[PDB]
Parts: sequence; C-alpha cells; structure tokens
Amino acid sequence: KISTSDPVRQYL
Amino acid sequence: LLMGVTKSALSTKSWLSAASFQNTTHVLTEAAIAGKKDELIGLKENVILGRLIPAGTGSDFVRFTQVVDQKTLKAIEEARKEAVEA
Amino acid sequence: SMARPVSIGEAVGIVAAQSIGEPGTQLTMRTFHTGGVAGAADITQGLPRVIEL
Amino acid sequence: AEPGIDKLFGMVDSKYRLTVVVAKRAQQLLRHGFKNTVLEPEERPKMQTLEGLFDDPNAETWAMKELLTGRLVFGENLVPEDRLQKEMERIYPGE
Amino acid sequence: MEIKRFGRIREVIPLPPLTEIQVESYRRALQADVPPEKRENVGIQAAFRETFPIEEEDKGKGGLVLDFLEYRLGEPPFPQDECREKDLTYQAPLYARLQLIHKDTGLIKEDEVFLGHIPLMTEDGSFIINGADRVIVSQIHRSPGVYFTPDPARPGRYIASIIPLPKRGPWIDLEVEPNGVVSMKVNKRKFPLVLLLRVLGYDQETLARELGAYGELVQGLMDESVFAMRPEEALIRLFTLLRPGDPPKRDKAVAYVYGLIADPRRYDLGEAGRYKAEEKLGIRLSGRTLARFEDGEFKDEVFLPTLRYLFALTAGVPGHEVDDIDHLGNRRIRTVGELMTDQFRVGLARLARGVRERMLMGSEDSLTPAKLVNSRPLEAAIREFFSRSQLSQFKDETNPLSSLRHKRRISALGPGGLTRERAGFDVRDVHRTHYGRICPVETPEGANIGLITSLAAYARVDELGFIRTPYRRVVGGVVTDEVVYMTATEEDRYTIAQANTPLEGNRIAAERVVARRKGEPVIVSPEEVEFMDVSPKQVFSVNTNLIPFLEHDDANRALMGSNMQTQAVPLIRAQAPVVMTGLEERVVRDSLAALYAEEDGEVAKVDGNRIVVRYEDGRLVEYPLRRFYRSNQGTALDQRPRVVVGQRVRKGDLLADGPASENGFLALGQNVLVAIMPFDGYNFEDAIVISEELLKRDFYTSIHIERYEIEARDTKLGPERITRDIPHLSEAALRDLDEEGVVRIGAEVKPGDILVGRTSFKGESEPTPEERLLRSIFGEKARDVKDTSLRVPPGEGGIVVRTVRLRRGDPGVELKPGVREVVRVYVAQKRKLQVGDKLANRHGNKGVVAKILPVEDMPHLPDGTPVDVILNPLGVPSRMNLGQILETHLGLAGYFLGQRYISPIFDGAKEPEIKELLAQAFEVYFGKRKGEGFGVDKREVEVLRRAEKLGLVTPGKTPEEQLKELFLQGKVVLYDGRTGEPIEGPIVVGQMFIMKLYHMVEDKMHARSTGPYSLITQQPLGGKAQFGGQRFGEMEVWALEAYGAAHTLQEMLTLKSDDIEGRNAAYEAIIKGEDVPEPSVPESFRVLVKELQALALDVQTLDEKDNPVDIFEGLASKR
Amino acid sequence: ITIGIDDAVIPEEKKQYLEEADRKLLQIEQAYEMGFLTDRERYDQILQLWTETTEKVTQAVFKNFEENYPFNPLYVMAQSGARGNPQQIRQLCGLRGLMQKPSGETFEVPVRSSFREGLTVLEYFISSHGARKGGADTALRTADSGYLTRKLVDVTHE
Amino acid sequence: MVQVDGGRFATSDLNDLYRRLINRNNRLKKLLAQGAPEIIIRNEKRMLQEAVDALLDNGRRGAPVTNPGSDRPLRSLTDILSGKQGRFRQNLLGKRVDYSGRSVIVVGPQLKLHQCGLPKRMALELFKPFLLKKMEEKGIAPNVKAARRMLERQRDIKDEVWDALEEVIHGKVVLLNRAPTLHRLGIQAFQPVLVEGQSIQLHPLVCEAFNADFDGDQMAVHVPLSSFAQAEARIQMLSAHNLLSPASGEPLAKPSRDIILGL
Amino acid sequence: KKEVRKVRIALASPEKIRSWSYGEVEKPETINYRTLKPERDGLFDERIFGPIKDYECACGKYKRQRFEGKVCERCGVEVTKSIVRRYRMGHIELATPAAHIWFVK
Amino acid sequence: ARTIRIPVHMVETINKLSRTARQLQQELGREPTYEEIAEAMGPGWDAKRVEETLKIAQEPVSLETPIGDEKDSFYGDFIPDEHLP
Ligand SMILES: CNC(=O)[C@@H](C)[C@H]1C(=O)/C(=C(O)/C=C/C(C)=C/[C@@H](C)[C@H]2O[C@@]3(C)O[C@H](C=C[C@@]34CO4)[C@@H]2C)C(=O)N1[C@@H]1CC[C@H](O)[C@H](C)O1
Ligand SMILES: [Mg+2]
Ligand SMILES: [Zn+2]
Repeated sequence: KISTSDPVRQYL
Repeated sequence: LLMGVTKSALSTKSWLSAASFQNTTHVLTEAAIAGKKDELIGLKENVILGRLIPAGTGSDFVRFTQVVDQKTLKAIEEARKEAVEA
Repeated sequence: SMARPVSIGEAVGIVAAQSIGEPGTQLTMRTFHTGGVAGAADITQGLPRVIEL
Repeated sequence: AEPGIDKLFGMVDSKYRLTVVVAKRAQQLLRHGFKNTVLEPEERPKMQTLEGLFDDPNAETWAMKELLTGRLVFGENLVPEDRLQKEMERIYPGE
Repeated sequence: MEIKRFGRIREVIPLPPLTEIQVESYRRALQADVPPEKRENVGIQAAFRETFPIEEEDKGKGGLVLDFLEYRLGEPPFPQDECREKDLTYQAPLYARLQLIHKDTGLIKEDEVFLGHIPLMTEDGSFIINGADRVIVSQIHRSPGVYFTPDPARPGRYIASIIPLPKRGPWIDLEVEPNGVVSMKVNKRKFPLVLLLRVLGYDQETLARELGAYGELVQGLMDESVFAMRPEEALIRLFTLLRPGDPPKRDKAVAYVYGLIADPRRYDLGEAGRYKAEEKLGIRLSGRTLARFEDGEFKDEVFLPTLRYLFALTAGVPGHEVDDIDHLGNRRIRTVGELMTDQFRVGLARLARGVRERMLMGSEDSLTPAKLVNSRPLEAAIREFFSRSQLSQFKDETNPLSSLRHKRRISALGPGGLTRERAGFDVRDVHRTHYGRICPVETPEGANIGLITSLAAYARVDELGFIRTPYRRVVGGVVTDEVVYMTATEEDRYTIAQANTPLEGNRIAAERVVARRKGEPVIVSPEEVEFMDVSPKQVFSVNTNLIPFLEHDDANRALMGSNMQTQAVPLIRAQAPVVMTGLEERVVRDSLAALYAEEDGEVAKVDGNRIVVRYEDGRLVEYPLRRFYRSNQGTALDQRPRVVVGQRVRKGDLLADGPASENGFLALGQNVLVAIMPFDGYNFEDAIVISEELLKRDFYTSIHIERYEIEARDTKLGPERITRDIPHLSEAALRDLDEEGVVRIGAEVKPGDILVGRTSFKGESEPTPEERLLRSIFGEKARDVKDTSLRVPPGEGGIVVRTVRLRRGDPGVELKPGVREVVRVYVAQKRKLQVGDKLANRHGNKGVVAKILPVEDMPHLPDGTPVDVILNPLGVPSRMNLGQILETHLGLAGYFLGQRYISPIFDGAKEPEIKELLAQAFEVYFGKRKGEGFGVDKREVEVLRRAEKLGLVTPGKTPEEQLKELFLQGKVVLYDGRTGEPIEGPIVVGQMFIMKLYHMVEDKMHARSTGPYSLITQQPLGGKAQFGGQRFGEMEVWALEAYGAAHTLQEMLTLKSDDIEGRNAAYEAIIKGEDVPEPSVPESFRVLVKELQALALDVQTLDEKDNPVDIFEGLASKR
Repeated sequence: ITIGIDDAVIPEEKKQYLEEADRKLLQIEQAYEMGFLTDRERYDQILQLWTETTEKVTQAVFKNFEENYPFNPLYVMAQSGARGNPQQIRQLCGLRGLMQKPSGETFEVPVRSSFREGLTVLEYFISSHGARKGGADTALRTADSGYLTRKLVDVTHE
Repeated sequence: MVQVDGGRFATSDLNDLYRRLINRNNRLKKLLAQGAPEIIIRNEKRMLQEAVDALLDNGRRGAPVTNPGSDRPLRSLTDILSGKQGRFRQNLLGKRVDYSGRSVIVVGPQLKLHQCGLPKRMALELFKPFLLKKMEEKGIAPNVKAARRMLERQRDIKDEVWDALEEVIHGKVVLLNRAPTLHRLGIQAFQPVLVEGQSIQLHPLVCEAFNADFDGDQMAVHVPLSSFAQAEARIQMLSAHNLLSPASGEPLAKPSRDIILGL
Repeated sequence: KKEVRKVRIALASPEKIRSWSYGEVEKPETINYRTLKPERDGLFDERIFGPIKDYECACGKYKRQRFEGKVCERCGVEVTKSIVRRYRMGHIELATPAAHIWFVK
Repeated sequence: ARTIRIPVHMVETINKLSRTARQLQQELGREPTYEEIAEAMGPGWDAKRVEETLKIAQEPVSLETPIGDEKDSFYGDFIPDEHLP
C-alpha cells in the first residue's frame, strides 16, 4: 500500500 | 460437464491458443511453472509462430506426396540395376 | 463447396464458425416495457438468445 | 473455369492433394528447366502474341494439363526422397 | 425559362439568418463593437468581472485590490487572406485597463496589458486557425436546475438531483430511508438533511408543520433531535463531518463557497439559472444560488423547496412531477460563445494562480504592469481550445451547402462534464420534442447515432439555449399571423394544430383538425386550436428541406439523399434543378458563395477578376473575386461575374455567383435526361451507365486543386538545398523544372515527375567502398549527395497553377525549428467524369458509373434525341423513395414544355396537376410530328399492341390517342439505338437532377509491392510515394484459415510483412526466377520472446524430443 | 419494364377496409366513453383492429395485381426473386400504418398514407422514431455478431 | 532511440523505467558500502522493489509517469504483449501485405466467372518485379536496375511494356476481398484481364458472395507470389470452384436481380 | 534445417537469465548528445547488444564480410549488420532480490 | 534528471536561457527571436547558438504516443527504417 508514508513514518 | 463457448476455449491445452485473449497474464503464469509444451495442434496457435497451417494443404496426410514421369520412374530402377556388383 | 463427400485435410472447424457467424447480422426481434406490467417476458428471440445459447 | 477440374478432383483421395501434387510437379517443372514435361509433340500448352507458351508460360497450368492425362505418377511414398533430385538433374537439360 | 411554383400554405415569415446560431452568439459573446458604457455584461464581460477583484487580504502583507476597468480589442496582426497564405490564426488584440490599490499610498493605474489574443469569427461564421477554416460544433447538455428521477434499484419511491454549472457547483442528490437514516450526497457520503437544514436557523418546530404536515415523511426529518438544538453549531458540526484536517473555528469558511462567487452561480442574474429553479418549482432565489455574506447568517432558498417538492413528489399529485431527462425543455445547447467563454475562464484560473504568487514576490511599489501578470496562460488554453478541442474540426466545405449544415450542427460529445460515449440508447431516440427543433432524419449513421444532430430550419436559440420554434397563435376560429417562438417546456402547455390544416382566410375549415398535444397526435376541434405550425419547413433541418417530394421517400432514405447533397462537388457547369423545393436562393445568399451588391447603382468594370459597382450615391467600390482558390477539401471556389458593363443594378441582386451558384440558385449537380430501365447488366446492382454525350459537353467536370509541400531540413550532415541538380540520369527530367529550384507555371506534371528538386547527403556518417570503386571508374568526382526531390505521388497530378517559396530573410512567416525554407507547388486538374465515379439524386439513388456508352447505341426517343443516363428500376421498389419517380415525370413535362418547377415539401404538386402538364407536353412532343408531316412509326404501333395487354391503354382508341394516355403516365416508346428495334414496352424517361460525389482520399486507387517498414515493428508502411500496405484482418485470416489456403496464410504472416530475412530473400528470388524462399519467422514473434523475456519469464521453443530450437538464428549465442 | 408513378397501384378496397375500420373504431370509443373497456383494453382493441386492417389490404393490393395486372413492374420484381418485399409493396400502395414511440409501446394512431400519396408531415415524423430505433439496434447486432464469431473460431479452429 | 524533427528524439518509455531501476539498484550497493543505517537500506530496497515491477508491469500496484506532460502509463511489458491498449487488437487485426492494392469496384457484365478485371496502372505496381524480369527478357530494357528506371515516371513507359505486363499475367490470378470478410467465399480468386481506368471490374454472379453492391464499395487485390500459393489459389480458391454454400446445400453464385427479371 | 514442432514456456533461472546475456548494463546513461553514440556501459552499446552499422566495426578496426565470425580487441564487436542489435539481450545484476510481480499479484 | 546525459556545464546554462526567456516575455510581447535572447544572455551567444541550445534543452517524445485521429494507430509505426536494405 503506497510507499512514501511508510518511510516518512518509519523515519519518525 | 457443459460449459459456455467462452470458458470452453479459455481452458484449452495449448497456452498459445489461450493467449490470443485478454487474460494473457494468468494464461502465461501457469504455462511457465508447468513447463508446458504447446504441441501445436490447432491453427491459430500454429499461425503465431509463422508455421504452416495444420490443415488445408498443411495436412500431414498430404504434406508429403511425390510426383514423377514414367521416363524417370524407369531411371530409378536403373539406379538399382547398377546394384549388380559386376 | 462440391457435393461429393467431405475431403480429408479440410478445416471443417473454421468453415463452421464462419457459416454460423455470417447470417448473424440478420436477426433480433423486440421486447421492451409497455405500460406497467405485472408480468415477465419469456420468448427470447434473435441474436441475443443465440448467444445465451 | 478450368479444363477438367472435376476429372482432376476425382483422380485423388483429397482435394488438398491434387493441389500439392500439381504444385510440387510445377516447381520441378521449373526447378529443372522445362523439358521434364511428360508430353509435348502435338497439341499441348499454347499462348498467342506468337505461339510461345510452348516454352515458359504458366508453371502449374502445365502441371494440370499433364496430371490430368494419365501419364504422371504420384504416391504417399513412391520413390526415395533424395536420389530423386539426383536422377532428375541427371536426365533433363535446361538449367 | 419560366418558373411555376406549387401548392400554397402562405408561408408567413421568411427563414432566419441561417447562421445566427453562430454569428449572433459570438457577438453577444465578445462585445468589441460597443463601449464598456453599453449595458451588457455576459460571457466575456461576465467572466472578466467574475474573475478580477482579487482580495487576497492577510497571509503576511498585501491586501491588494486589483479591479477591471475597460476591456477592448482593436487591430489584428494580419489580414485574413494573408492568414491562409502563411500559417497563422486570425486573432485580435485583447487588453483591459487595470489598476491596483495600496493599503498605504498609491493606486497605480497601468492601462493596456495584452495578456494574449482571442480568435475572431468571419462574416460567414467560421474561424481561421493555421490556414484551415475551422468551425465550432454546437453542443447539448443537462440544463442546470433540479430534477426528480425514479430511484435506481428501489422500485419504491424516487430521488432528487441538484445540478449546477460550472462543475465546481456541487452536484447534489436527495433520498430517504425511513428506519433511522435519510440521505443527501453533495460531495459524497450521506448525512442528515436536517444536519444542514439547521445550518440555516431552520428549526424542527417550524420545519415539521410549515413544510410537510401534508407529508408523512417529516418524521424522517425530526429524527436526530440532538443536533437539532444548536444554531451556528451545525455549521461546525457538519464542517467536521468532512475530511482534510481543518480547523473547527474557521468562521465563514467553506459556507462561502456554497454562497455566491464561483461555484453555484449561473452566468447572469435573471435567467442563467432561475428559469429552471423557479418555473419548475419554488418561487424565488435572490442572487444566484444560495448566495449571501453581508450578515454572516446564511439563507438557503435552495434546500427548502427541494424537500418541499420531493416530499411533494413522493406523495399525492402536485401535478405529474416525474421528469423526462431527454425533453428539450430539460436539455440545453451551448453555442460557440459559452464554449469559448468557459474555456476562457479556465485561463483566468491558471492566471489568477500565477498572479497570486507574484503578490508575494514583488519588492514594493513597482508592481501593477508586467511584474504581476504574464500572457503565457490564457494564450495557451484558448489556443488549445481552437487547435485541439475535440468539439472543433475541419470545415467540411466540399460545397456551400456543407459549410452551412456544419456550422449549424449539434453534438452531444464534448466537455466530458457533458455526455460521453458509453451511454446513448434512450438519449439517441428522436424525442417528442425535436419536432421543429431538430431534424428527425439528419443524424449520422453508425457508432455515432443521435449524439450528433442538426437542427431545424426555423429553429433558433432564444435567450438561454432552449431551442425554440416559430409557432403562431389562433383565437377561437381566428388564426393569427403573429408568431411566438416557443420553448420545449412552455409548449406542452397548449393544443397546437398542424400547418396543412384547410384555411378560409383566418378560419380553420373543418369540425375536426389534427393538432399535437405534447407529442400526442390528436384529431381535435377548431375552437380548441390554440396554436398552429408555421409550415412543414420548420419540422425538418436544412439539408432535408432541399429534397423534392420528401413526403414520398422513406425517411430512412431521406438521410442518404440529405447527406449525398453535402458530398456535392461544385461542377464547372453548375446548374439548378428542373424542380426546386424553394430554399434554392436562401442557401447561397445566406452562405457566402456568391457576391451580392449593397445598394442601387450601375456597373464600372467587370473583370474576370474584379467588379466595381456604380452606386447612385456618387461613390464606387471594387469587389475582389477569389479566382481559383484552394478549399480545405480541395473543391475549387471561383466567383464568376454575371453582371455585364454599366448595367443599372438592383440592390441585393447578385453580381457574381459562387462554386455551386448557377444563376443565384443552388447548383450542386446537373439536370439530365434519364431513362429508368435495365441495361445489359451494366447497371446491375447499384451501377450506372452513361451517355458519353455528357462528356463531350463538359458537363460533369469539376476543378480540383492539390497542394504538395517540402522543406530544406537543417540536418547536421549539411544544409539541404533546393537546387536544379538531379545528380544522375537526364535533362529530359529537368525540363519543366525550368526555374532554378521550383517548377514552372502551367507545365503538365504527369506522375513520377519532378515537382521540386532538392538535395541532402546520402550516407548516415560514411560513403561506400563497393560504390567507391564504381564511381571512380566512370568519374569519381560524382556529386556524393542524395536526390531527395519531391515528386508527383503515384496516381495523378494536373498542371502547376501557382507556387510559393519562403527562403531566408523571412517576412513574417514561422518556419519551424530545422525549417530553413518551405516550398509549395499547388496543382490543378479538370477531373472529367469517368467510370468508377459516383452520382446521386436528392432522394438517395446513390450509384457508381460503370459503363460509358457511345451516343450511337444508347436509348433514343422517337425523334433522334438520346438520353444521358440509364438508371436500373430494381433500385426503387425496395428503397421506398418513389419520390424520385415523381421528379422524373414532372421533370419530363419540364423538358418539352421548357420551364422549371418548385414543389414545396408537403404542400407541393399532386399527381393530377402533373398529369396535366404531361398532357400539355404531349403536344410539343407529338403535335410537332402531326405538322412536320409525319405519322407513326411501324414500331410505335407495334409497342401499342403490347402496351394494352399490359393494360396501360384503353383498347380500341386511336394510336395517336393511345400514346397520350401512355406518355401521361410518364412512359414513352424508346428505341434500342444498337438495333433500331423498340424496347418492347413503354418506358419512363424525363429530367432528373443528379449530383456528382466528392472523391475521398480513399478513392486514390492505391497499390503497393515493396515499401518502407516501421523502425520498431517491422510491418509495412507508406508515405509520400510508395503506397501503404493492406491490413490483413483477423476475419480475413479466418476466411483463408477456413479455406485450405494453408500457405497463402503463412505468406501474409511473414514474407509480405514480418520476415526481414524473407521479403528480402523473396524479392530477389522472383527477379531471378524461382519459387519464393520458405518463410523465416515473423518479428512479431521474435519481439514477443524478447518482450516476454524482459519479464523474468523464459519462453524457449522445442523439438521432437524436448530439445532446444533457435528462432533468433544464432544471433543470441553470447559472443 | 420500368417505374412510373402509376406503377404502384392502389385498390379501391382501401377506402373500404379503411372506412369500415373507422367505424369499428368509432364503436370502440363508445364502448370506452361509457365504461365497459379498460384504458388498456381500449388500446389493444384498436391495435388489434388496425394490425388486421393493415394486413388485410396487404393482400388486397397483391390480388389486384394477380388478377388485373399480372405484368405490373412492381409486382413482377416482387414475385420473381428479383427485388420486392410484400411488406414493402404494402408501404408503397396500401399503407405503412403503425410505427411506435421511443418507448416500445406502439402508436395508437396509424399512418393511413402510402408512399404513393403524400405520407403527411406529422405522419412522416411519427415514422421517424422507428428510424433510429432501428439504426441503433443494427449498429449493435453487427458488433455483437462479430464478437460472437470470434468466440466461435476460438473454440473451433483446432 | 530515434531522431525526429530537429532536436526531437523518440524512445519507448521502457528505457525510462529501466534507468529508474538501474539508478536505484546502483544507489543500493553504493549506499550499503558507505556504512549502513537501516531505515534507509530498506527505504531504498523498498523503492527498488517498486522499480523492479515498473518495467515488468505497471498499474498492478501503481502507475509511474514520465516527468509532467502526459499522465500516460509508461507502457510496461505485458502491455505490449497482451495489447492492453488495443495493441493486440491491431496485432490480430493483421499486419500489412507487401503486394496489396485497393480500389473501387464496378460491374463486369460480359466478363466471365473465371476472370476479373483490374486496372493496369495497378497491375503494373503489383507484379512489378515479375515485370522487371520480363522487361529484361524482351528488348525493352537491358538490365534490372535499368528497367526499374523505365517504370519510375508514367511518361517514359513505352507502350510495349503493357504487352509485357500482359505476358507476366497470362495464366496467373489474384484474390479480391470485400469489407467484412464473413465467410470463405469472402475472398475469391480470378485471373485478371487488364483493363483501363482506376476501377476494378467485378463479376455479377459473385456479388451475392461478397455482399457487395456498386454504389462505392471498394475491393482489395492480393498477389499470390509463391508458385505453390498461386498454385493452390487457382485450384481450390478460384471463385468458379465454390458455387455452393459451405453453410448449407444451397448454391451461392446464382442468377440475381436483373438477370431473373429477364428470364 | 529442423522443422520446429513444439513450443514451450518455462521459468527463467538466473542461469538461463544470464546465459541470454551479452553483457550486463551497469549504468543509466542512454546516449550523450555531442554524438549520436551509445554511452559507456549503458542500455545501448556496441559491445553488449552488438554493432551499430552493418559489418563495420565500432571504430572501424575492421570493415568487411571476410572477418565474419571474429572479434576485435580495442573496442570489441562481433558482427553482421545491425539486425543482431535488436535480437540481443542483457541483464542487470541486482543487489538484493525482488520477485516477478506477475507471480505475486 | 533526463534520459540523454547533459553536462553540469550545459545545465547551469540552460536555466539561464529558460530564465532569460521570461525576462524577454516580460517586456517585448513577441516571443523573442534567437536574437533578443542571444543579446540578453551574454558574450559568445549568437543566433545559431540559442536555436541550437534549445533543441537539446528539449525532451524526447515517447516513441509510443497517440497519432492522427488517435484511437489505435500507434506513433512508432509511422517511423521508417534505413539500416535494412
Ligand atoms: C454485449 N451484449 C450483452 O452483454 C447483452 C446480452 C445485454 C446487455 O447488457 C446489452 C447492452 O449493454 C447494450 C448496450 C447498448 C445497446 C449500448 C449502446 C450505447 C450501443 O450503441 C451503439 C451505437 O454503439 C455500441 C454498439 C452498438 C450500437 C447500437 O449500435 C454501444 C455499446 C444488451 O443489449 N443486452 C441485451 C441483449 C438482448 C436485448 O437487446 C436486451 C434488452 O439487452
Ligand atoms: Mg454499399
Ligand atoms: Zn573497434
């Protein structure tokens, strides 16, 4: 399910 | 078992005949895994390749015939008369 | 095309579909909704049924 | 249409065979110049700007004017595939 | 000649300016000829006003007010004629005086700012975009307002729908579901109708009894009694039932959006939307939609009526509220204006966006002018709407008639916000309303039925695109002469009577009379008749109303007959029909083929080139006559001058005619002697046989022009020249190439010839060894350049009639990047009438020329006169268009009597009257003989023996007499000019107008044998010279497959297309003289393996045993 | 053999079958004016009527030909394979009396006129409907026909 | 990777999907190398995982777009295979034939079933090379390339070629096709009798076969190159041999319209 | 020579994936502009996918049929005209694997 | 960024040109001839230069894109071949 958020999330 | 014309074709042995549709993804995913050899039987499947139609004059039953004149018909036995070792 | 028995090595298959597909364009025959019917249409005619078949 | 297409369609076990046979013989009727023909002397092939069909017009019209007259021979497996082209290139001049 | 018209229903009022739909609109659209002082703020003035006051208050610093003062246009960059010689649009200057305010010191006022250019409409109606006449096709859509439609899946009750335009105007729906939930989907997801009904003070005590106490559905409203207890809270409560992340305290936040400004608003206060809103339901609505902001407290004169009507609908009988979504009182047409004005406001958006950023970039006071607004936006969209807009295409101008019917065509397909291409079935049907609004025949044929349509002759868009139609009033017996063009909706309201209703001056003349009550054919009583129909003309479109006996032609054919006309190629020997509907002059006069004169005067100098009128006001004006000009289609347009020298002209009377203009009437074909009978199978199915006599007298000949072009590409291998150098074989080929570079005027240019010479550089990056040694032996100093000269495409080419160059020092052109110079060699040809061509009459007998016969042996009358064309009868029984058979009978009498006829649509001539003319004809035909001193052929007497057993003549009467009876039926005794022997049986003959048809580019009998091929796929392709290959369709595959045609099929799958190794081997094989090389493989397959291989899937072929076989012949064996 | 107007001949038994059926029609609306028939029965009673009346003259026209003008062109093209549909001759001479609405529910009122005399204005417009009605469907069974014929060759070639 | 109008360059989107993939995969290693913070190693491996499918097949998880201009689907792999954009349709909508020709048809009354009539101007292109060769056989041209030139401009064609074109043809036949080929009769073969003009003279009897009238239908001609093909064509596919319906007993070529009328 | 009679689909083992390779594209470069030539180790290349012009070499170290099935040292380019350049394939050795989406969705 | 590698040099340079293109859009009105732009930019800037700088500053058009009466007919099939005789 759509990348970006995961990483932006995984970072945070 | 009785099945509609569509479904009846979308299940044939050869993946080639079965790819001439718009589901070519599933059709392919199975042929691989399976290691399927599309014995080219039908025509469609046999056209994609560029082969010669299995029917018409593409009929093995006639694919290989031979012609000759009685002048030559004789000339081949002469190729047998020369078998007389001296 | 002749009248003699069928000849071996003939594409009966395709020659079939074709025949059964040409007339095609020449069928169909009605069925819509009149004026509030407590009923259900039964006789499917034309191409639409041939398919259903 | 074509002279005795029926008689021709009747001297074989399948429509699709007569074709091959006339086809194959026609190719060889060229492959090997035009003397491997099974007939010639009198009334045979002909054109008209001058009577020149006697030499090289239609390949196949010949195949059909020969195979029609009971002179040629053909079978499912009559004479060994390779030594055929051999003798044929050996008895008929033309190139 | 003499012109006698027929039948009479005193046509009360003339047809409308057949282009009003186009001109008139674009007018009101962009009022450039009236000062901002004038009182009209629609379209252009509206869009502007609506998109200017940009009050960006606080987001830092600014509070900059930017208003509009005076918009204006003035002087186009170049004239029309020039806009087609070169390749530019026909624009105009467009700026307006702007000024911005400072919440400090200064209100700078920087006037003129041309933010782009807006196209203009010709006096005729079309535009000019890049050299080609373009036209904008009218469009229909869902009239904004409210409608109640039967709920989709639940045969229970019905739902509601709110429709705004712009699309930004929320498309709302209503629906109820009793056990606890009601619905209303503005944006999407449902929620309490009262949830928002409370956002406007509307409480559950005043709402439950003063709205639906007559409705048991009010209980579905009171439901959530909890939220129903807080005013300006439901404004945040509902604000919450949305989803972004937003602040719950944004006061007049999004409730503004559903207020005034951009979203819900319709064009202009008064009728842009209130008509629907009001007439249909409710009573009033101040401002546009739910608009207001002066108090903070909202008013929704929108949501109350809708429920007060749905609950009024789903119950009782207010009337019969259901709504026919296809009624023309519910469907609207958007003229060119709206279509432009709207695409003109999308531009003010991209601008208003690029500008908002600049209010946050500028230093301080140097900002009004260019530091705030740039043209790049508006100038790219508008341009986009004229250049690519699906709803805009080439000007079908084969002939005047065409460019007229086009201009006034209507298409459903368009914005996409309006009817797409899935639907149709019911929206395609002709509606009970199209009567007198849209033709019931004109529409196209095929995948595009009913979506594209053309309107009626009298129809016209009143005020807000609700196609009306001329209807006149009748008080009791009394029948008005006054007309009230009525809208769809406000039509059903009355009992309209048909036009062909017996009259006594102003009194209907029969106890019973047919009228139509809302699409219901009824036989009524005079005193009942409230309105009558102006005339038949109003029921049908234009093209159709040009057909003779329409009333006798199966509407199914009326279409062919009506479209044929459009394909009417402008014959040099133009000619008006021996029988005319009436609109003959109107079409020409109203389109712009012929050149008429303003006011009275005389004639100065009539030059095949110029006409100078001698007005009696002292002045004199020259009138240029486009001589041999090129039309988009190619059919030439030449205004030949009719008025002699120093002739005392009469205002409005034509001076010169146009392409299809004969004396001033519409000449699309040529009246010609036809004899409808069979021939030696020459007119077998739909074929036609002709009288070569038609050729001898340049009759069906037309002037066509072609325009070939070429550029001097600026490759990086050396500039391309356009010299007179053909490096290889002859001067005999240079001949006509007189001039250095281009071709000489008036030189026959048969195909294969050199229209222009050019030269680029042979090899990509290198010469050639093999060729190296060859060129040296005969003169190594062989100009190593390529002959890439433009030649006459196979097929044909006439004679050079005018050329155009554009070398360096470019005047004002726009040579593209890499374009050093373009050249043009226009060519013209006098296409004569020849076999393979198509002809047709306005009834639909569309047929193709199959045999040209020598006068000497085709059907001849008794007195030497030989017919021109022979039509087969078998073509008329089935196509139930007997109409054409009346045209010939009436036509014959038109011959021998030497006179014309007008036969109005329905009120025309009748069998009897015609039967009379035929008799008065029989004299000129037979009376002569009796006097020239001759009796009756020993043949005529013989045919008369047969002509009775047939039963076409009263036995016993005198031979002389017998022929009259016969001739009167339309039949005569024709002789077979090949024998002298009589066609045993009388045959009908007579004059039939027959038009020639314009040859599509498909006509160009193509033919290929060897040609290029795509870079990628390797299947054949054509271009400039070589013809493109033929596509061997699947069905074509089956046919062959079905046949024993085994090989023949593989031929098509390889040699003739997909085999690189093949065709190659193949070509040569032939030349030398051998049976083609057994087919390699198709690339299509090879491409599949590698294509498939790009995907981790391996596709490897196999053998007898499961052992490999290499398709890509060894080239895939690594290194 | 050709085609002049006097070729499509109309039988004197047209005004008859028409008039006689105008009264049997009047009768019905009385049996309606009172209260005996249902609105739905009123309607079907009618169609029923015409449909028969229509059919009636179709044979009338033909018999006229058979008996009085066996050698008429229109007749002769129709009789031999040549070209001619009975339902077409009817249109020409007798009458094309019953088109239908967009709906599907045929019109209550017939189209008395024939292509020979002036098939009136509103009569013309009435028949128009069946124009698109038929153009639609046709551009469809050509499609689906194809569609199907592909399926057929697919489950068949081999 | 093509060159077009000046700086204009053309290239299958595929190349762009690949690059994508490469740069990622490359940033991969190069990232791992330089130490390795976890979050990132995956983030990149994640991105990569997306790229890997990109070229394989788009839209099955998302749609990547060339930088702005067209929100177009960079045509991934299967898309070309399957024809997920009518590609297959046009694919099994046949290719193109090298020796084809299409014209307008016209009735050939006194013609004979056995034959058909096409315009020379057409025939000329058709069996062009078969003509070149005959051209060299007669004295109207010494050698090929030469002869080629002869037949390049209409004005330089000696009226001796036509006689040559007549030769070539003699014996030979071609095939004519109708718009919707619905049955085997749909394509029939005749030995062309070179005619004049721009039109194809078709035989009345077969008009039943090809549903074809003469108000503007156009037929197409096909040249059977192979001595074999030509061979079958004029034996089992020559109109005059298929008079009956393969669909039902009833004959297809039968006295029609006007003809009946007379008899 | 041998008449193919049966076709066969199967999964591409990295062995058979590499096998097909005539090199491993190891860089994103397409073609630099100063010259219409394929860049270094990129999607296009004389070494990998083959020659660019007929029998001619990459730098013209060789230029004829005589030196048919043999290769060059300085640049590297077996050769028969361009035609091979469309039939040849290459790979991209990935760092961490990823599966054929086809098999996952 | 692009499909055809361009140097950093001829990058910082394209941006100027994109920019200068606007400064000229600012006052004249006529989309600058390769002269206005040239003069404006700097020293060694001719007319052939700017014209040449842009064809390169372009973007490869998709070999696969809707052509003509866009429906099925795919671009690529309109491009011929040359290597193959
Ligand atoms: C594929 N068919 C089905 O699945 C059938 C079984 C089912 C069905 O779902 C049908 C349709 O979805 C029809 C859609 C139509 C006619 C759309 C218009 C817009 C068409 O208009 C034209 C203009 O363009 C296109 C195609 C053809 C057109 C008409 O010419 C376009 C598609 C249909 O007819 N069916 C049955 C058949 C028996 C009966 O009719 C019943 C009421 O319905
Ligand atoms: Mg037709
Ligand atoms: Zn090298």
